[PDB]
Amino acid sequence: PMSDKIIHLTDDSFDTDVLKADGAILVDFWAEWCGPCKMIAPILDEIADEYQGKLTVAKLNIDQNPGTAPKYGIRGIPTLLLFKNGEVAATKVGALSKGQLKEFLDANLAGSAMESTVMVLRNMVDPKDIDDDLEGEVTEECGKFGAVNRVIIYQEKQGEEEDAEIIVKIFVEFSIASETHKAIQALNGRWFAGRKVVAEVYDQERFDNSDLSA
Ligand SMILES: [Mg+2]
Ligand SMILES: [Mg+2]
Repeated sequence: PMSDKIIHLTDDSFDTDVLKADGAILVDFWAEWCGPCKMIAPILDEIADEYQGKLTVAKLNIDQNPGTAPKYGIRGIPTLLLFKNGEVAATKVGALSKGQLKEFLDANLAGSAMESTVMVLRNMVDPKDIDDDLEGEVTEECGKFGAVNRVIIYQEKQGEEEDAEIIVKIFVEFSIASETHKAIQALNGRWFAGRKVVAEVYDQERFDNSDLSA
């Protein structure tokens, strides 16, 4: 309609309006006396209209609602935080052009540029349980979903301390992304020997370059 599309936040409403909201929320920490906050105000109005159905813009006045911004380490204003499903997806400090704002939003609302052929299985086994048959077992089990190119049993130390925990990531590379997708949908969230497995895509370019750190 001819009405205000911005959500006007308070400290009391921040949790339900921002953290529990559906879809992406762009939060602007601002104040009435703030020059650059006024300068981006009409940009945010246009964004709220042009990104309707894809993004909600919200504003928290930090004079009238002083409790929330320090919990996010806000310093200068305006500061923009992009939230999705209760996570902070991106931050941007200070004023910016509409073109810069649209690139900041497009690059962070985008998602992935490609469905990967590589699946990673997390929380599946401990290092003590690894043996020489594990790679072959994963290969035969994941053959139910498609052609398996390669399986990597990767052990990763979780920190610099001597006693740091070691976790296992099992990488399964399929021949084409449609196979990877079937395996992920069928296995993600399933329980295996008392453990809830996470099965998800793993960045293909990283994997192709022997970067198994993600
Ligand atoms: Mg700040
Ligand atoms: Mg700052």
